[PDB]
Amino acid sequence: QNWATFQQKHIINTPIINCNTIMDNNIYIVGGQCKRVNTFIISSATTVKAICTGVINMNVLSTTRFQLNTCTRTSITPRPCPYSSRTETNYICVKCENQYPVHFAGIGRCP
Repeated sequence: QNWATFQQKHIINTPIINCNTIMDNNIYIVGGQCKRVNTFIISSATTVKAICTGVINMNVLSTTRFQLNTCTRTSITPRPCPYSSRTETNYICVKCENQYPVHFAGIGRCP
């Protein structure tokens, strides 16, 4: 991956109720129709860069709360995929390469 394209990876800081117009790009689609969970994170990419600071390859997890903005593919009002936006505490597991979060490990619970 890269720091610029990853800038979108964790920092899709869009305070609007339109998760499609913000993710309108070939970098946000799977092999079917739309993604089941377009989880975005609302926070400065550098604060996330501090929690992933350790070595040139590791696994860390934001235990405090990096406030996430998740648009989950639910149902009703298909356009064609309906999304329910909900913001809350972000306890997630990030991965660090080159010391910057180059990959997302997934949810908070990590090994």
